[PDB]
Amino acid sequence: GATAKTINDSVVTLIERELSGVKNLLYYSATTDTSGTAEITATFKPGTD
Amino acid sequence: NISLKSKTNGSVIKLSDVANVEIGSQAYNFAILENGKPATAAAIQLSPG
Repeated sequence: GATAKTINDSVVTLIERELSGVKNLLYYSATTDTSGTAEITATFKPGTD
Repeated sequence: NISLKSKTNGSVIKLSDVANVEIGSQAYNFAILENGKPATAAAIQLSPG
């Protein structure tokens, strides 16, 4: 029931704050649209389990 | 200007009547003295490994 900005400010930033401490990470990204859901992706170096 | 309803007489009162409204701090449990002069600071702790 919320717009993209609310989820980005309340949820996306908070979650993405904790993905900087993961190992073997290559990059991370986050996306939120006018659908009530937010998707964060963490991509690691090839060959990681 | 938030309005409450007095039970004693039914008169309308404002929030300032029974309270003081101010822009303060979330908590007052920590302080930082740098070289003997007030300041602010944060501590950084490493991730495992």
